[PDB]
Amino acid sequence: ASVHGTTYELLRRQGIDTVFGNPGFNELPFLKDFPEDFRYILALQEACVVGIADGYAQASRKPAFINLHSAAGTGNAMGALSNARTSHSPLIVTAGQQTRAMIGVEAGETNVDAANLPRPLVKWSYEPASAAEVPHAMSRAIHMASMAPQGPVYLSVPYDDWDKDADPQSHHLFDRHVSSSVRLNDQDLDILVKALNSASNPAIVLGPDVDAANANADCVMLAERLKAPVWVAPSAPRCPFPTRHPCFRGLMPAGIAAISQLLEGHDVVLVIGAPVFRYYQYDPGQYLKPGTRLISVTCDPLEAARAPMGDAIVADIGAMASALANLVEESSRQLPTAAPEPAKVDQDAGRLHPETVFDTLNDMAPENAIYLNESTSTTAQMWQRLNMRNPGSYYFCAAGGLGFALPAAIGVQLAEPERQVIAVIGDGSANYSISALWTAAQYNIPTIFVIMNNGTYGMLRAFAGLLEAENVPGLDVPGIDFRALAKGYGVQALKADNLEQLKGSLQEALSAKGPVLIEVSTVSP
Ligand SMILES: Cc1ncc(C[n+]2csc(CCOP(=O)(O)OP(=O)(O)O)c2C)c(N)n1
Ligand SMILES: [Mg+2]
Repeated sequence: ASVHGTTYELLRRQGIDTVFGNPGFNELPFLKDFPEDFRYILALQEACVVGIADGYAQASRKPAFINLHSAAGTGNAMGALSNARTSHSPLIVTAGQQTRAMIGVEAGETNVDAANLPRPLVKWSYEPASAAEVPHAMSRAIHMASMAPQGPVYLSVPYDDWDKDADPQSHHLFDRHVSSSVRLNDQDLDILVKALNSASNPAIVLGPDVDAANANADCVMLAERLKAPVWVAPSAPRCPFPTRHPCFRGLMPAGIAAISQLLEGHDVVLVIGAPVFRYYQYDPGQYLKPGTRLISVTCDPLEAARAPMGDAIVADIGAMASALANLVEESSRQLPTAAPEPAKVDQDAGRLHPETVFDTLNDMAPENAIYLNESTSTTAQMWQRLNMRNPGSYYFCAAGGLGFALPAAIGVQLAEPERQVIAVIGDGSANYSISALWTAAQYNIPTIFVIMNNGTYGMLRAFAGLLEAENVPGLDVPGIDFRALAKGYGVQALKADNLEQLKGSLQEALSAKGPVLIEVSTVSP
């Protein structure tokens, strides 16, 4: 009968059993009487709350539910919501509002013009006009988050609403099923399949929505049937393909001219689940060389509209990948040759080269490990050196916003308790969401954090070189003791100053029953 009771019934009926949150005054009437079939995951700062929720939703491929405090709690999470937008993460962000009777006077903790604060990062944002409509607004939020293209949504709820009577008609919300598992009509799909079958030198480019859809295995069958090389689209937030499969060609360069040069000679380039393209450095040139046609399958109208070249189909990635994989003819061409083994770099018995750490991780980690990357200057080496053969094995801040991997690795590990999660994070990136470590300690979530400590924002110094930007301040972060910080939050703390210490401490961390942070001294660039 109460809005509180009806809303938790709607959540449980829609598959939700976990609330990620940091509490406040406005949220106490929502969180009180907390149901025994739900669990509450506390984090100490809201960027950490949302990052944990985000990794959990991406790994579990289902929506995550979040409860923050009013404007200041929502505002603390806006960086994390920037990443969630670009990863298409289905996050239901709720926040408590002041009692309806004092919103106009703007009492303390009032979220002023609340629906505008999340924008423009969310796909829907709303504050209900009455308590009895809160379950309906929750239902809208749940489905807006889950419908393709998935993404974060925001709901602001005045705290006096929870005790009020819910609309009796709200029960019709509980079991609603909304599908967007759609694909191109048969006639046009046959034209596309005919164009793929008849390409003499096709190429495939895969983006994060493939891994989100668990379309990986169908994309493998597609690449094998067309005998086609496979790249992952630049600035990759996820891994959509086994990285040691013979077709895999790794991470594309993030420049306009670099990409059209690599494409040159491929007559049909099929892009699935990816923006066209997430360029980074400005590398002006031709978008495509003559003789290359590009076709993009995307779950997101905005991606289809913003591409500067190619044709596009707006459809569900799982349904389209499955349909294409089963319809294309087996080409008589020879399968592409696997990329060469990465080489061992020179390693003396002191500070570690990043290449060495990736090679050791690849040797020792389980074959179904899950990795997260926030070591920004070593991303290329990481993609070359980690054999990720299974789906959901890689996460990287989708919008480039640091502060994702440390909390996200906790959420992934929570969602996949049978797969060892290993977050490789630079010493600069580690600080943005450092307090997330406490959640791993308190809930005994056994994520492994590998801190790559070279004392500087290495990626920025390299980019500065690219931009001929000299005498830039703020690029060095000396004087951080990551073992002490780990201890501060109750997380076991190891160090690795050479290769033998690295091997030993990783093997310890694998066997450890709790979370473990390993501080690795890496070479300064
Ligand atoms: C929230 C946020 N603030 C700042 C940046 C800019 N940024 C991009 S890479 C980087 C350096 C990260 O340093 P570290 O994690 O130590 O790795 P390294 O580059 O040395 O491998 C910074 C500050 C960003 N992307 N996001
Ligand atoms: Mg660094």
